[PDB]
Amino acid sequence: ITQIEAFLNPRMGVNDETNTWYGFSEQVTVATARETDRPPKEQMPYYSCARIPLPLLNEDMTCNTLLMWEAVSVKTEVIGSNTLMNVHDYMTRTDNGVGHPVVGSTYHMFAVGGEPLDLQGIQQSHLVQYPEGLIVPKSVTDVTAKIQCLDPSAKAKLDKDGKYPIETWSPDPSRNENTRYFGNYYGGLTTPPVLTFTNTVTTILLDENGVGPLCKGDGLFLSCCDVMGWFTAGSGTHQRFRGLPRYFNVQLRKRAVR
Amino acid sequence: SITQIEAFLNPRMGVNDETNTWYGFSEQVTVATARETDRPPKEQMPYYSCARIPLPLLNEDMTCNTLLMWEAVSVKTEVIGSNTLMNVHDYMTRTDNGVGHPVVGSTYHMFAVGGEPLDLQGIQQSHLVQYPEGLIVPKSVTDVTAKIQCLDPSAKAKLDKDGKYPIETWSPDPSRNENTRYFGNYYGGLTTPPVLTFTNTVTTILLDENGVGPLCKGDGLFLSCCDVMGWFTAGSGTHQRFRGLPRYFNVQLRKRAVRN
Amino acid sequence: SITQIEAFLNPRMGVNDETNTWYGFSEQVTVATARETDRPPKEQMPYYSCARIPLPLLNEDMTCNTLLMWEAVSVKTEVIGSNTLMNVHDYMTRTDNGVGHPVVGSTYHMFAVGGEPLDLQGIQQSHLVQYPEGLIVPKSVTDVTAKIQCLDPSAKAKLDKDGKYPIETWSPDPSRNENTRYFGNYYGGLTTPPVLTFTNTVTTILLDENGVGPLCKGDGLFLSCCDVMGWFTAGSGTHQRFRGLPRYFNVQLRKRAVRN
Amino acid sequence: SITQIEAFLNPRMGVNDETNTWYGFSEQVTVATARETDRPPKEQMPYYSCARIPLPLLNEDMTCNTLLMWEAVSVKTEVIGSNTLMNVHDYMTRTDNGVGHPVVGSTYHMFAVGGEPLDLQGIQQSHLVQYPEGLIVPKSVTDVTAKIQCLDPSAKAKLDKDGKYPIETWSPDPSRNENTRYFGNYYGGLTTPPVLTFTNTVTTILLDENGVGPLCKGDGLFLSCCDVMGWFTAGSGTHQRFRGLPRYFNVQLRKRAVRN
Amino acid sequence: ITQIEAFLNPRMGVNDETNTWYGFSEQVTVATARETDRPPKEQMPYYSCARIPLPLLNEDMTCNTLLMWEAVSVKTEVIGSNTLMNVHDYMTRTDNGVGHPVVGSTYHMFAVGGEPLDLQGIQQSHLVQYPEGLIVPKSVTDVTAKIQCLDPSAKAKLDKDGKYPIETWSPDPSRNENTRYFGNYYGGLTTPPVLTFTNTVTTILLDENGVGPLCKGDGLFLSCCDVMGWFTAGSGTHQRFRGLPRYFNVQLRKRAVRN
Ligand SMILES: CC(=O)N[C@H]1[C@H]([C@H](O)[C@H](O)CO)O[C@@](O[C@@H]2[C@@H](O)[C@H](O)O[C@H](CO)[C@@H]2O)(C(=O)O)C[C@@H]1O
Ligand SMILES: CC(=O)N[C@H]1[C@H]([C@H](O)[C@H](O)CO)O[C@@](O[C@@H]2[C@@H](O)[C@H](O)O[C@H](CO)[C@@H]2O)(C(=O)O)C[C@@H]1O
Ligand SMILES: CC(=O)N[C@H]1[C@H]([C@H](O)[C@H](O)CO)O[C@@](O[C@@H]2[C@@H](O)[C@H](O)O[C@H](CO)[C@@H]2O)(C(=O)O)C[C@@H]1O
Ligand SMILES: CC(=O)N[C@H]1[C@H]([C@H](O)[C@H](O)CO)O[C@@](O)(C(=O)O)C[C@@H]1O
Ligand SMILES: CC(=O)N[C@H]1[C@H]([C@H](O)[C@H](O)CO)O[C@@](O)(C(=O)O)C[C@@H]1O
Repeated sequence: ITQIEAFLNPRMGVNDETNTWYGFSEQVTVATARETDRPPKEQMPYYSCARIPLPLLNEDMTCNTLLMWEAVSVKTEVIGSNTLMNVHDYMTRTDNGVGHPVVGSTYHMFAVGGEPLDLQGIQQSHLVQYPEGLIVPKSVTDVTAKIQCLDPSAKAKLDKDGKYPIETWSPDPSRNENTRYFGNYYGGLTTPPVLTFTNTVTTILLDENGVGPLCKGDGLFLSCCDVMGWFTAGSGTHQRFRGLPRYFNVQLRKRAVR
Repeated sequence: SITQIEAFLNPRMGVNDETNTWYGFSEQVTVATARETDRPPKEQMPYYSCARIPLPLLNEDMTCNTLLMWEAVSVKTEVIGSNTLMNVHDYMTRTDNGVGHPVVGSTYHMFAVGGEPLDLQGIQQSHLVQYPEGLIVPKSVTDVTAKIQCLDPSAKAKLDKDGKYPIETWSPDPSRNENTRYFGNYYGGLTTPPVLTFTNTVTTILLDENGVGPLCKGDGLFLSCCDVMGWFTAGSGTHQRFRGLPRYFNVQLRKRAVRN
Repeated sequence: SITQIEAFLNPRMGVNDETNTWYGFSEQVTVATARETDRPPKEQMPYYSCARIPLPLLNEDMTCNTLLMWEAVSVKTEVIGSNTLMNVHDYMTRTDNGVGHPVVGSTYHMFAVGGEPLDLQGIQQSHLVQYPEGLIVPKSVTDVTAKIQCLDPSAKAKLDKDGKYPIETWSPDPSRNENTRYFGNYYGGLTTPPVLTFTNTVTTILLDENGVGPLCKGDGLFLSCCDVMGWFTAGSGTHQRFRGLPRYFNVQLRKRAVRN
Repeated sequence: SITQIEAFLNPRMGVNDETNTWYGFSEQVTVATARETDRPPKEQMPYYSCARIPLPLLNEDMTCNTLLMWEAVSVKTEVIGSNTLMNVHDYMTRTDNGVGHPVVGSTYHMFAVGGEPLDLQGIQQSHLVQYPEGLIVPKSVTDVTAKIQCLDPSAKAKLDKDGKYPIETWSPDPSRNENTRYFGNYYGGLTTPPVLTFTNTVTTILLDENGVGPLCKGDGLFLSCCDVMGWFTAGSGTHQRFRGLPRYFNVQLRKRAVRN
Repeated sequence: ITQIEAFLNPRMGVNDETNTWYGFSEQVTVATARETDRPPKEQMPYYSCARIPLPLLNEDMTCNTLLMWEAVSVKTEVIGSNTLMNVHDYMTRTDNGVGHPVVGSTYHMFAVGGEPLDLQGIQQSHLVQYPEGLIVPKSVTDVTAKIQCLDPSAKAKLDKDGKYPIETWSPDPSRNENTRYFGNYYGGLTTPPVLTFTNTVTTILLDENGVGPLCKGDGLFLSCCDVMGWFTAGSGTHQRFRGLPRYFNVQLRKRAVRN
């Protein structure tokens, strides 16, 4: 059993660790028309991803029998729920009451994979104009009204950290044979966030046949996104997405393959 | 041994045409000004999705007293695109400089895997609704009285047309569907937040009490679903639209011998 | 040998007449102006549904010291018609150009399968209510005092008439019902969203801790339920109506020898 | 092997007199105008319910170094009367011509089965409350200081009087209760909807980790509970009353040999 | 099979048992600017922690084989949910209605370990100016915008009661090999609190290899925080954190180890 640890930082829009709003989005702006809907880069949450390099197993990749790393299980943890207990920051308040803590829509997902997470493109609006330096369904097909449902042409891989927006991309259930993904979504404008944390819980990654993800290229592929909802600064009614970092501890073993 | 079949079924929220700019939503919902004048346009209601997937022919010769049928053993299913509701920059209602108000309200989730069409039982919130011609509704199969507000045993149909059987008039019939497995949940309210989980690690077993999965008559696999996520509100108004999401099915099939 | 019995029980929400245009609803709920003049009309309250299903006669002679009884071993039950609550185009209250306000409020779900009528315990929110002629209420079996607001052990009855025992005055008696299995849940509030799951894949075992299911006295299967989904609000005003839904039962029975 | 004991415990919501017209409720709750003049009348607070059920004498001679004790091995418990909260026609607050506002607010549920009185730990929201004469409160057993707002280890008592130990000053003591099993849940809020499940099909095992149930000292079985459902608001005003419900217990016991 | 039991009092800001607001914070003040955000120490909740001394097991610590106390299981309980059923105190009310009970954000965590709990620094705002005598990320590292996500340098041990604020410190999932920790968080301004209590539930502390926390220096390390939400006195709209005490009953055995 080989243990691999990693923390993936949230990519909430302010993805630069020198910027004072790191781990939040920039203030979210809202379209004045369907056809003029143009969100800046910094105002949308992204999938976080990392390829962790694994020890080289085959001193010759020509042999018809090889060793590949198998992900057998994962302990994962969203850290920092405790930060949202801060209600003395410069936040909206009612009379002399506490600062209004982060609330709204929540999006939790992690994936452990032997290759990049397969993504399927889908959108709330076909008419959105995404900025430059983002991978969105437009990058791979003709975005029509079909993208508001299932357009089987809208396929991609999560290979760039902080560049694939959650709002255009779902884990593709029709692929991801070599990846396990898990997520949940809870909507609403002001819904309270919920989180549980413990170091006592292991997720088994073996499939129906006892085969974990197999790490192509001696690469272990971690993906996630942990939106806690919106923060509101005491400066106004403008809101920012707030995300938290995710810990991964993956257990691997060597598996012989043809 | 095990044959994998997969399919995506797209939502039928009333804008059922993939050329239309509001595909995957209803048209703006209108409300009756009287019980007796209640006439929903067909583009303003959500429908059951359904697809008959053709399977490989198993029997060269149908004279044979022993034949093979495809047996649905398990299904991995997945409502895709909960992530799209994290879009709050679209042209939506907002409070001051706050984010766009996301999709909220009543949720209706249902899926079925069968070896024939899903059996439906007619039931309505109002017996006085006038449905457009071209929809299959309780009127289509029996005389509609007040009885339809409860259980009218004569109001039986089969889900045999995609995007034409409205959810508001049809429930899966639990007194039939011997050769289908169905699963659903409903959460009401006007502004209830939507909830969804997704994973590719979860298999639902379709074998009945006797270890028999759905058996695919005519070498067809019958998939059906509806996935209403609630109501969208465009920043043009207070008019609301149903929002649905597509559903993946990956059904595990094996060959089952049957006496002919 | 497993014999199957299936039945639908229609809700008794107050409009218990299948010819009435508000069947499956209550009449408009009125509210007392004083604790001492609290007089609810029969049509304004939800009732327990119940039905005795006749079973095949088993014993040609009842003198015999060994007899067969039908034993209920399991049940598949389903509340039908959650899909009807996805109708928001009816003549209903609305906010601006938004959808009709769907059914919301207090929910009460219960089902029972027994070999005799459900045992009831009388209990009331107010001892001063004056119930109308035609209903079976604690006053029918005992002297009603303030004790009826807690547990009055005199307030005993059997659920032997469909749509005449108001839910508001009768609980399933946990001190009796040796020969019945009952199940239920309650969720209060004025505007709480209703919740429902449905499937044809879930069986409830009726065998007690001794391996014995309900034994059908007089070759009768006793089915009981109530399925209050909340209150409907017509677009004519702020007046509200209870809304209930029908329940399906599929009971698996076997013959069980008994000593007499 | 098994002896069955059954009992109902009525709620002690502050109107603890079965001849009072508000039995099963509190009197109208009053609120302090200062921390230092906070004086709740006894009828305005809910209490623990308790009862000792006598059990057959097993030991004719108490000098014997081997004796039998009754061991509680399991319990079926039920909160009765959630159905009564479906009454929305009583003289209750209402919005326009809507139904009466049903019971909502904070819920506190607890039950305990023990071979002696339940051990209580004193703890308070305010150390400055002045409790009326005739109640057992932390003041009865120790010096009440600000320590009582957290854990004051000197604030120890035994639930030995029905309707006299206010729930707001007393927790089940997890440092004692070796010879008791207790279970509870709390759900706060001013207007939270109440939730209840009921069934006669569920048994809770009372055996500890070493397979030992409560052992009935003095051949008594000690039942305790509290079942606050929230607040009732009469149509007379905005004054509220605690509303509680009775709890049924059915305890299974066996004889166990012990060493004196 | 040895039994340890302890009550840990909450450290909600009024950490002083002589103070009339023991078990609550002082009234919470809110920053008027990101850069002047200075929380007085009495207005934040802290981790509670204690070290329970255990019997000495080894005469000679030089030996290559020794006995350590092993934590196999714990019964834990938050006490005092019943106190929140008091709606007659001097509290906000609507008309002649009951006092508004404690509502808002809840934070529950407990930990049982063979050494102090490992903490990872993380903040909602890198710009907060923490008062004197608290241990906060800046106490151990260079605080920058990195502290708003995961800064690997922000590492500490929960070694002082009522001095590590919950809003700066998460249990570190990358350490705590010799600790089990459990927690849950539920946000919102007015969310109803929820609590279950029973004496019938045991949590197993053995890891995947069947080993519990092993008590270094014959000390058992208990950590917790139990914030129930905010109280609002009838004097105004000013709020106080409200916390509750936590009971621990830890079962220990002797385990032989290779030194
Ligand atoms: C549950 C109850 O007591 N209902 C009353 C009802 C309501 O109080 C009222 O409709 C408000 O919702 O009042 C009823 O009519 C009454 C007459 O019988 C009486 O002569 O005059 C009363 C005037 O206060 C009152 O209108 C009704 O609507 O049916 C009687 C019913 O029992
Ligand atoms: C919990 C508490 O202290 N209750 C008080 C109560 C309330 O403060 C009041 O009803 C508002 O809800 O006040 C009581 O009556 C008091 C008199 O005894 C006193 O002489 O004058 C007071 C006026 O400032 C007040 O009316 C009451 O209603 O019973 C006493 C109770 O302890
Ligand atoms: C968390 C924080 O920054 N708290 C401030 C506090 C609050 O901003 C204020 O009470 C609103 O809730 O302000 C404190 O006092 C301040 C003075 O130090 C200053 O001279 O003037 C300030 C306003 O301009 C304010 O009065 C306080 O109330 O304790 C200080 C605290 O850090
Ligand atoms: C999603 C979207 O279309 N955003 C646009 C916003 C908003 O319309 C307004 O800020 C109202 O929130 O306007 C801009 O001028 C801006 O501030 O950058 C352009 C930006 O593209
Ligand atoms: C469900 C229903 O009856 N809708 C009817 C609507 C609504 O009453 C109004 O638009 C108010 O919402 O009125 C129409 O003229 C319309 O707009 O198409 C006819 C339609 O039959």
